[PDB]
Amino acid sequence: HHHATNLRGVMAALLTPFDQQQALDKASLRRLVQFNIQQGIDGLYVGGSTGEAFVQSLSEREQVLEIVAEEAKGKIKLIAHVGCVSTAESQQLAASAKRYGFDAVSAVTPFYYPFSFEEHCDHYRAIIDSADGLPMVVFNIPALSGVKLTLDQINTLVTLPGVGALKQTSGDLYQMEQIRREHPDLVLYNGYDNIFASGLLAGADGGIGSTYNIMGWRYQGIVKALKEGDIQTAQKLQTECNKVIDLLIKTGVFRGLKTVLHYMDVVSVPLCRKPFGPVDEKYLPELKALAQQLMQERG
Amino acid sequence: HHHATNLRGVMAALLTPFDQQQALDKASLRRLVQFNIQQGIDGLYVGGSTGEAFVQSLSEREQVLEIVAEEAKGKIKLIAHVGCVSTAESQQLAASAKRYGFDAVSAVTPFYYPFSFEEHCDHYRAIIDSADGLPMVVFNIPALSGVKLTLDQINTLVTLPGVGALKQTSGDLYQMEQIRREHPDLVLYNGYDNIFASGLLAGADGGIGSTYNIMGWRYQGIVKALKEGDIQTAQKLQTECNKVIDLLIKTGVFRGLKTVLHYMDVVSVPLCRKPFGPVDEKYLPELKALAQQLMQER
Amino acid sequence: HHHATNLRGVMAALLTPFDQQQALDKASLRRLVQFNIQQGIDGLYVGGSTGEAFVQSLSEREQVLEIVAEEAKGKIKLIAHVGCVSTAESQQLAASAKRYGFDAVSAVTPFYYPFSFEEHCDHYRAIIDSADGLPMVVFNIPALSGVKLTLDQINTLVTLPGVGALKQTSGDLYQMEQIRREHPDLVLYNGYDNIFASGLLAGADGGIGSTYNIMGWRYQGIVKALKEGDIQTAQKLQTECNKVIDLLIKTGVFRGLKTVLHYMDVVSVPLCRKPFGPVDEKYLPELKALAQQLMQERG
Amino acid sequence: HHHHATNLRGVMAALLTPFDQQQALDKASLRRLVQFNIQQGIDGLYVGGSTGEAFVQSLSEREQVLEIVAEEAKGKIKLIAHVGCVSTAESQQLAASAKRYGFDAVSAVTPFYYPFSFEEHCDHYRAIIDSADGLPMVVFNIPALSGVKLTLDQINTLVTLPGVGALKQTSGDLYQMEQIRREHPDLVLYNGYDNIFASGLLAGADGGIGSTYNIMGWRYQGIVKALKEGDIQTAQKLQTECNKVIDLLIKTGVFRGLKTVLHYMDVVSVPLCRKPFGPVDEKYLPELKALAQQLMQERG
Ligand code: NA
Repeated sequence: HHHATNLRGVMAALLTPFDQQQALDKASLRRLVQFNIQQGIDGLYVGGSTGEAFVQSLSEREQVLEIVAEEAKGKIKLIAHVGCVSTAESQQLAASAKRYGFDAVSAVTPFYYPFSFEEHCDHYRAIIDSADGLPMVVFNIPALSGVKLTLDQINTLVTLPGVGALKQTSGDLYQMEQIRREHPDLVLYNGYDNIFASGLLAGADGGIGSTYNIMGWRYQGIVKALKEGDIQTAQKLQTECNKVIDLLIKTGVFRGLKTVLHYMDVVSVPLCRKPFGPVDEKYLPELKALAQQLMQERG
Repeated sequence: HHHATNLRGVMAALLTPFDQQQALDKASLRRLVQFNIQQGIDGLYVGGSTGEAFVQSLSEREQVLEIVAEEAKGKIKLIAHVGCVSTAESQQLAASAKRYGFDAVSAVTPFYYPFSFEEHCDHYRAIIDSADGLPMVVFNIPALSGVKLTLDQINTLVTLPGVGALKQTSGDLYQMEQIRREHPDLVLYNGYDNIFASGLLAGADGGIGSTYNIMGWRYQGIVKALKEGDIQTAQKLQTECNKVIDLLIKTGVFRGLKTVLHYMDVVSVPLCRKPFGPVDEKYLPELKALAQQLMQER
Repeated sequence: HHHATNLRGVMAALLTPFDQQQALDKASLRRLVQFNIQQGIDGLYVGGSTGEAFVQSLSEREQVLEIVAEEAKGKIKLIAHVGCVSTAESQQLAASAKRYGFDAVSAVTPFYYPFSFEEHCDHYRAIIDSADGLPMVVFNIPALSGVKLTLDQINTLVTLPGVGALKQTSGDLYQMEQIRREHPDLVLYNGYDNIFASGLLAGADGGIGSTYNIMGWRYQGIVKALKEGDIQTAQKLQTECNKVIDLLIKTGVFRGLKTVLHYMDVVSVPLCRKPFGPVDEKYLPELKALAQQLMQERG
Repeated sequence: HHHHATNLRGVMAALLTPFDQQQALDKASLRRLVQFNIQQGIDGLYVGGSTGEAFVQSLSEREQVLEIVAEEAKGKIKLIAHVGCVSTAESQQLAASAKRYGFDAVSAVTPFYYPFSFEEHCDHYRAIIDSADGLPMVVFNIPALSGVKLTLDQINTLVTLPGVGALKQTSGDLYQMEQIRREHPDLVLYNGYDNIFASGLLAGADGGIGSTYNIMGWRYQGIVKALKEGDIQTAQKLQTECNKVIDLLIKTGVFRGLKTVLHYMDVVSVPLCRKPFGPVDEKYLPELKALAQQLMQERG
């Protein structure tokens, strides 16, 4: 796990902007990439859950990977989420990620159909081979995937040849500590933004998160505060993050984030893809106020 | 609901054969369609959960819909499962099902991302529009979808304009009865094969199932027995179906089914798509013996 | 199992009447026992889930067992639910059931604290020892107990020396069929009233149910109709039972039943014990109308 | 009411109830365990809780235990009586008894088994509060065992009932932990899962109630201090040592493993839980004895 240590840090789970006809909005994607770099983010996690991967075609997901690499390769770290239910499809996205010069690939535990643990392990093996050298970030998100891995099973996955990190989207901070205890050198990303400070204390050494797109500097502020033993500042920043998260949960998180970014002059049209609907108009005053607040706070 | 009455019956959830390279095996697909037609199956449900929809592209799903319509249109009923997480993707497949002359379309409640009930309704409304006259079969499968609709929510969905049926893959036979009581004319498909008899008694007036591919006549036999008041034959047949289902659950259902069909000379290569693995070789004798038993029985 | 064949039938899960002071109402208990007998019920299952076992003391449960045996021993079948979380408490009730001349005992899988399967097995063995020759009815109710028995585990429990039946309060009618297939002679009570007809069809040979207190003849009617191949009449009866169950679920089932029984001049005070509250007054007209309908139907 | 109950803040051991081989109460070992806890420097004891095997005891047994603990500890450390039963009337009896014995507060688990409406839960707590005759109520939320899943809104209503001065939050949802602190700045908020104690405090907990505090309470104390002084590394090291122990205890069964460690520490005569809990698998006894030896050495 030592080789992949340059993957440690705070990485935004990049949103995929759409135009009014729900096609990819390439100009807004480019601006959002640049907006994240200018915030001082360590990297981008592209085509993930937050990226609305599972309502895009492989072709569209590739177009997005290619554009992000064009804008950001060499400036920040780049992780391509290549995960599909199909292994073969995941491998195609892995090969493309390699071609575009990504630093690493990532795959959600394949979902919908129940698979045996061995079948999961072979899935990751195959994607790792297609990534042809790019390390794998295993992506565990039980609340959405329906896949319920034991600690022993997680231990096996994260020690597969070519695995360099775990994106742990789980609120179980006992397990977060257990994972850190077993794997002292493992890059371990906290996946739920609303427990970030507590996840770091448990053992996570960074994070990948949707809300980083609009306030990534706060999460970097929590990392700094904890490393300096400034517990009060860490808690205060986490409380501010959670105030925002409360609102985003009310509005719908991806579309709420897109709407803030629209008022921040980044995203032209803040729609998610159907069957996601639009933000309820009653929330616009609150979201506008948040965009104003954050713009004044700055990166 | 009354207008869609012609959709009532016992429809097999068609498996999608693949070749050794995991591409679509079009020859085996054609054989399976005809194999089903010969069993006296009322129709086919194509590109569903059982058809491994969610490890195929839209193009692959379209190729399958087209071939099945070539083989079966006019002979039996054809339902196209067009469901995707994306609404726009589902609409493309609905349009394609319309072009190929399917009798109906169907969509699973979109999964993975949580969607509000209103969002689910709009999803079905959009797919219905794109189906341009083909009635919609709402597909409820909470165990896999993660979508847990209330009875009131189900009632709203199945009364949207253009909805002609519910595929109810739920083991809750109280809810099955409540649906039937609220919608006396609704075509109501029992989705779990291992409770088919109890499902019909509860209110289903037909079924859609994976195991119908190898023993569909047994389920038609349950419908017949229950209509005749012959409880003991119905129970005997269900018990027999469940003996097979016990085995298929051990082997893995889709791949075990394909393996039985392989031993019946229908499916050339009995593989599911990765990340599904192969059948454990220890089960092959049992699957071979089952193939023999069923061909003899037919 | 073949020796317990005399336990086969449609048994009301007897409600435990209380007064406005929350005390046992022993006069209403006797009256309810006689009411069940007069309606032609096959037997009673006493101090169960429906009997509000888990808000009574062992002494109270014993007093209720004693009175039911006085009122009904030798006239109908009597099953004592002796189950508690504690094995020793369960054993005291089992010994008392034996003393009062019950025909069998029953125990819910002990709940709240997680116990190993072996611990559940030993629990049933100890209670069976104390029952001193009364057969055990294993009581599986996963929705409330939180105990999630596999088919293999159920097979082991129901083949313990001294088990003569399973009360299966589960909506999984594949499992119901599987149990019947594995145990051809086992007395198998359907526990969810709203799927009774379907449960019999899957392989149950009787039932234990709360609603049998007000309309047990309907469930008897379903068993008869299915035996005679009159599917239509079995369905019609199940539908009428479910119309009633819909209402009872709206009002609260045990208190709704007690309220119907109050309007039938059987139960003096239709209260359950705290923390159960009273029936919402808005529902009283429907429950009175239901009582009047059922009195008209039974004659 | 929250500000009033500030004196209840701290690290409180969830007291085990010792039994003998005939499954009777072991009152001598109970007194020993109380005195053992006081000698460790625990802030207080939570008596007759989930850890205390409340739900396999009678009301009389539970009262006997409450009375003895008060005799041994009243005035020396804080005393919280867990009086919760499924039955409201039963819980009230225990509440009245806790008041007679001079406990500092009562507590009740959300009543379980039978589904109750939120209004019914509220009335249950109101009734017990009335019977506590002035003792603050500590609401006890443990969704994993109770099956009661309260919304945040519902929790906010419960913790602001007249008479409520604390929440024992046995939940691993540290977003909810933070939300509760944000809504109720003065609420006494006990972290309930020992294996996330440090992270729970960071999220907003201001103390805890825990089973493992019986054998290594000083570590949890040490975590509170380390965090207060901005020493993250010691807090993490302490939590890690705690989780190494908790790993073992989960393997062995937690209550019986803790009792077995206490038996090897010469505190508890017979390390049995009540049936249907079985004994510790004998293959684990070497590990539990070694653990006891380690902790004795660590505490001197
Ligand atoms: Na209707």
